[PDB]
Amino acid sequence: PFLALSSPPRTGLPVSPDLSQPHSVTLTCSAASPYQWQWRRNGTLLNTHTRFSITPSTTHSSSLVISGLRYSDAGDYMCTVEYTPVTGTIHLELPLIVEVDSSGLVVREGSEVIVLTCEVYGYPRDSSPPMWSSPGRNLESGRFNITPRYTGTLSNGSVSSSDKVALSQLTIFNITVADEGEYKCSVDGESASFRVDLG
Ligand SMILES: *[C@@H]1O[C@H](CO[C@@H]2O[C@@H](C)[C@@H](O)[C@@H](O)[C@@H]2O)[C@@H](O[C@@H]2O[C@H](CO)[C@@H](O[C@@H]3O[C@H](CO[C@H]4O[C@H](CO)[C@@H](O)[C@H](O)[C@@H]4O)[C@@H](O)[C@H](O[C@H]4O[C@H](CO)[C@@H](O)[C@H](O)[C@@H]4O)[C@@H]3O)[C@H](O)[C@H]2NC(C)=O)[C@H](O)[C@H]1NC(C)=O
Ligand SMILES: *[C@@H]1O[C@H](CO)[C@@H](O)[C@H](O)[C@H]1NC(C)=O
Repeated sequence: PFLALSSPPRTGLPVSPDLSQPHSVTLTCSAASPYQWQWRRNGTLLNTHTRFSITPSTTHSSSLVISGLRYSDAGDYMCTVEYTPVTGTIHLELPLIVEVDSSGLVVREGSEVIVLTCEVYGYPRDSSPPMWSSPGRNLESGRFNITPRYTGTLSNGSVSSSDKVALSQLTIFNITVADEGEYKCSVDGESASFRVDLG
């Protein structure tokens, strides 16, 4: 009887865990019909892990659960079924997403200010500190204040989209039309922007 896989679908597209619950991911491979399963990461056999747990079904399907997900866990995870063996490949990629949020116009001691917060979620890498930039604009001027937000090491874990971590804050003082434009925060090789517009 020919052995085939009904899941996961045959694809080379990247696969990412849902960032609302990014601490764990379950990868399941199932046979088309009613087995022994082997799991590999880049062709290397995965018991000894304690964050990679493999559980068979009550044998037509096998599931690999990765707990304590961190950015370094990204790789090609393959499930091989046998009674020619059939192998399915999951290209598990772990994104880092930057988000720049604005407080809007805020009055501080009679002066209007705007506070932009650089937030991240997903799987931080701790490879590049947050950096603020703005085209045609010197952010080292007196009208701007940059306040880093010192957080714990995030590269060993994950950050849920429901609980975003603020990394830095840029405050613009005495808002005028000349302050309009894009403000970008770049973290860990990723970036996000917010456009200040008084219109
Ligand atoms: C096992 O093999 C894995 C695959 O290896 C690749 O394929 C083989 C055939 C070889 O050619 C090998 O050289 C290839 O790398 C391998 O996993 C791969 O690791 C690389 C490097 O870590 C990953 O590249 C990075 O991926 C992340 C994640 O992308 C997602 O998130 C971003 C947003 O954050 C989205 O935009 C994407 O669409 C994805 O949703 C990227 O963020 C990252 O980009 C940043 O870094 C690069 C390089 O520094 C910069 O140029 C960019 O501008 C960004 O700053 C990289 O693209 C690759 O995704 C990953 N492939 C997988 C998991 O399939 C793994 O390392 C090998 N070893 C082990 C032990 O697993
Ligand atoms: C904003 O305007 C107030 C009032 O004129 C002034 O006291 C304050 O120093 C100004 N802020 C900056 C950053 O120049």
